Parts: sequence; C-alpha cells; structure tokens
Amino acid sequence: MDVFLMIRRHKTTIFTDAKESSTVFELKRIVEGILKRPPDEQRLYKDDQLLDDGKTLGECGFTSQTARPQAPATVGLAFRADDTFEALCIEPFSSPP
Amino acid sequence: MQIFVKTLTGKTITLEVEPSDTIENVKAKIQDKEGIPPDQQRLIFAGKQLEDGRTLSDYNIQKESTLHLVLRLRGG
Amino acid sequence: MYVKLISSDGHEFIVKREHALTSGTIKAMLSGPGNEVNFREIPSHVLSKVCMYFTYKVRYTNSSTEIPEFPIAPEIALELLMAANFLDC
Amino acid sequence: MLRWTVHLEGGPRRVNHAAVAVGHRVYSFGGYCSGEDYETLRQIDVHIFNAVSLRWTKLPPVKSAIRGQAPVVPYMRYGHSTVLIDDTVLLWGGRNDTEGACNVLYAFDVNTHKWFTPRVSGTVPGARDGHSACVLGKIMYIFGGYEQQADCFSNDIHKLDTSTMTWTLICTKGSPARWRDFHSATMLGSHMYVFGGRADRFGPFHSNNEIYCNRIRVFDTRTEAWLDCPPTPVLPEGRRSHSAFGYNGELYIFGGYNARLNRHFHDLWKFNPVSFTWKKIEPKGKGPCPRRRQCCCIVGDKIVLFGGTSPSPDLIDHSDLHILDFSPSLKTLCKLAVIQYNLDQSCLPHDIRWELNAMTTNSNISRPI
Repeated sequence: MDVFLMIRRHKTTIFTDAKESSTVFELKRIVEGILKRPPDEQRLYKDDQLLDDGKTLGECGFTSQTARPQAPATVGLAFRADDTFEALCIEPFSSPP
Repeated sequence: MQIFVKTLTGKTITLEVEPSDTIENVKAKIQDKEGIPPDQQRLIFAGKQLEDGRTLSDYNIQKESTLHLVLRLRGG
Repeated sequence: MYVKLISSDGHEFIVKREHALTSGTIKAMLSGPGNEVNFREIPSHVLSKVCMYFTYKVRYTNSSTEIPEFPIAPEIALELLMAANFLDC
Repeated sequence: MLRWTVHLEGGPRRVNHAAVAVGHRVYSFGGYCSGEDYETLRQIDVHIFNAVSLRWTKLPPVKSAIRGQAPVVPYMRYGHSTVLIDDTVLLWGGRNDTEGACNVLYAFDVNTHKWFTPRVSGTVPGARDGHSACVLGKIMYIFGGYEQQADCFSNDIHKLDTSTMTWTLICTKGSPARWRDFHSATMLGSHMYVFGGRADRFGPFHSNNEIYCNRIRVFDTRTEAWLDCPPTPVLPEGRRSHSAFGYNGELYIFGGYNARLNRHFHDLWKFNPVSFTWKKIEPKGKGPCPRRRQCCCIVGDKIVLFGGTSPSPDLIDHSDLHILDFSPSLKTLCKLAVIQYNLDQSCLPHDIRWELNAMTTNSNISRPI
C-alpha cells in the first residue's frame, strides 16, 4: 500500500513515502516543497524510464513489497537547466574499506 | 498380584504387591523402584484418591490394575 | 517538516524531522542554542543506511505483523555501529 | 521490531522461583533446583540481575538482628509469589519439602534488603503453592493455587490491602475462573486477566481428570466481578507454568507445559483486551528452548526471562537468561551483527566495547553441571 522512496539527484537524496495510488505529479509536488522547483521543471525516473505525471506510482512499477522502509526504491530526479533538461545524474554513495 | 502405576506423562512402573498391602506400602515400593519420596506421591484409582491407611483390597484393586500417580510440582 | 543531514563526503540527505528525532544526538542538535546538520565523520554509505533505519523504526514501531529484519552487511557493521553509538539511535 | 538480543549463562539455576524488576535490576527469590536441599533449615535466596551491566550477584545470608532471635527471613521455598509495591517486595506462599506451605506474609525492602513480617488482620488465605499474585495500587490480589491444608485447587480471590495490612476473601459476582494452579494473573488497567494453569475438569480435587486451561478469564477489581467475555476465534494451546506480563496495554504469555500433550513451549502469544483477541508473535533471533516455570520481568521495553526447567536432550534446570527487546535500537542491531560476523572489535571506542563485553560474558553464580 505504501512505497518508501529515495528521490535522488546529483548529491541530493530525499527520503520520503507515498501511496501506490498516488501520482508522479504528487511526488513532484513533494520535491517542489523541499527543493523549490515546480513540477514542470522536474523529470522523475524509475531507472532510465521517464515517468508521466498522471500515472500512479503503482502504475509506474513501484510496489510496497519492493519499496520497503529498510530498502527504499530509488527515483531519479533531473531539473530543467535553461531551455533543455540536464542529463539524469546520481552521484554514488561512498564505499566501505 | 502385579499392578501398574502410571504418571500422566507416560512413565509406567510395574510393582509386586499383595491385596493386603496398604497404600503406604505401595508408595514405599514406588520409592524403592523410582526414588520418589512417599509424601510427594498421590495415588488415584477410579477417580478417587487412595488413602494411606486402607489397603489395595479395600479399594477393589485386583491384578493387572493401573493406579494413577500425581506428583508434587516442585518444578511447576 | 524536513531536515537536511550532510555526510562527510558531502551527500545531502533530506528526511522528515520526526524520523530524524529517532537519533537523540540529532534531536539535541536541532534544539541547540540561538535546519540542517553536518556530520564530518559519517560517510554517505553509512548515513544513508542510518536514514533507512529511521524510516524503518518509525514505520514499524508498535507493529506486531511479521516483517523483514533490518539488514546489516558484514562490511558495514563496524562503521554503522560507530555511527549508531555517536547518534544514540 | 521484537527480537531476542541477549543470551547469557552462569546465573542462578532455578525453576519455580519468583522475581520482580526494581528499575533496571531484577530481584529473584528462592525457587527449586534438582539435587539441592529443600528439606533442612535453609534461608531463602536473593539473586540480583543488573540489566545494564548484564551481571548477576547474590546477597549474603541474613544475620540475626539481636542475640538469640533467629534471622528474619523466609525459609527456602518454591512455588511462592512476589510483587513489588513502592520500595517493598511482598513474598507470600510457596513450600519446601519439609515444613510444607507457609502463609506468613513476608516483606523485603529493596533498598535496605531487610526482611520483616508485618502484622496482618482479616481472613488469612490458606497456605498454598502455584497461586498467582498481582497488584493494583496498594492492593495485592491472590488467586488460585493448590491449598496444602484443604488439599484442593482454589478459585478464591483474597486481597491484601497493604495500607492496613488487612486480608479479605472477596465475595465475587459472576462465574469464577475454574479452580487451578500454575496459571498466571496480570493486571491491565483495573482488570485482572487469568490465563492457563492446571485444573480438574469436574471440580477442585485431583481425580485423574487433569486439564489445561486456555479460556481467558477477566476479573474487574472495581465491581469485584468475574466478567462474561466474548469468544476468541484463535487462542493458544492450554498450558501451565507459562510466564505472563503486561506490556503497552496488552497481555503476553510465553512458554509453559501441557501434560496432556507432554509438550513444553517457547511460543509467545499476545492478547489485546480491547478487541479481545489473541495473536501469536514471532520474535527475531533464536529464543529460549521450550521450557516451563521460568520467570519474566519487564525492564523498560525489554523482558528479562531466566531459569525454568525443560526435558533433557529427565529434566534439566536452567541457569541461563534471555532478553526480549520490543524495540531494538540500531546500536543493538549493530552490536549483534558485529558479534555474529566475528568482527575485530579492537578499533571500536571503549564505551561500545564495554557494551559488547557485557552482552557476551557469562556470570559466575553457577557452572555447567
């Protein structure tokens, strides 16, 4: 029912949750409240698949069983740069020794 | 006479007794066979508790009967 | 509503304030005298795992349904232990 | 979520003891152990488990206060109850193999460790073992047990009002819980929840009709009435000598023994009194082995479970201790991982190393038999 997410861009990671029935657009409104860019300036991705505003998270493939709080699913985020969008880029976390 | 004494768990002890033998005697023989002190033994036959004063013949316990043994629950 | 936790390598983790209060250390920092917290000694691969613990702990508190455990790999266990002790979580 | 986080050995080797938590320290009184002496004049025992350092200690023998007068201390016994009210443990009932059961009320001060026998009035309950005891405010409620003199199971409730040290046999309303022993009784709010225990299916006497109860019974201390309660579609197997404890408004039962099945248990069942429903709970980690007549005590969000008896791989008495943690911190989860994976601890800070040592070091009350 609930999906637990990491919304990731460059060196930014937002931890948040949402319903399977909530929309990609609603997800963009959460990003807007935090990172102060409107939804029309955002692209969200499941891996390399660009997500559409009107689709639910469930319709996008996110499921409660694979987006658990201790192992959240990653949503990629790209911002509009000037007239075009930046390439999706997520900086990896560091590594153990 | 050969009689049997069974706790509820399932252990069975065969005893050699005479109908003249008292219940105190039967508990004493159980102590010989199993090392259980008589004051920790409760004997039941036909749903009634067996008193130490009476003998086995007084309770209509014939050969090949089984008595039920209840033990003090020192370990709950 | 949200707070920002910055790792030693400069990753910024944005998490609900209520979830971040799972850490006694962060709770004290957010009520310091006179937002965001910078952790000069916790790297991102550890701090991301800590944030996952926050999410897990808040979601499953007073839960009795069978759930997966919180997974801790051998290669991270010592560092994660040191972060959990420092953060009091 | 809930997890067995500590398993330690070297504690008191006891079954049918009684215990209370005083802050972060568990006080354990008496109990039985095979091969040890329950016939000759012996003082009851007090062992203390510190739930922070994870260490057992034992109090020294009670000495005579004045010349000639015997030391004031209950004789060594099992099957007794202990409850805590403010700074006072009230110990009552139980028996040994020689003097039988006793019904003198004993009080033990948790700060001075002095024992006393307060003067009581009213109708003193008959001496017994395997009864339950619980408290609400200043009132201790005794229910059930096997009475030595009357030689029968009890279903009376006797209350001791510790403000006046007055015993009262309660004239209850409703249908009383069936006469039984080695049941549990647990206060949730003002209601006493009675679960389990050994009983007879026809009355209060042994008759070779032994049964194991699993229909929960509820006593309202305010109206002093046994309540008629709704059915429970799911319920645990009947058992005696489980532990019961109330945590966050719900009743929990662990372990015990069913003689009809000849089965020892290490299951955990949760009863929610509001919905009036049972649910079986599966903690993470390896629990205690199936056993009976252990003691459980609450310390914060953790249960300290220790002692008991179980069949030998013919019974063995337990000297071990388990901690069930309802809400493990990440530090606890990481300590367990470091231990499980056998990682080098020498580069950890000394405060963490002390915690790791505490949870991995046996005490020295006992040694393997």
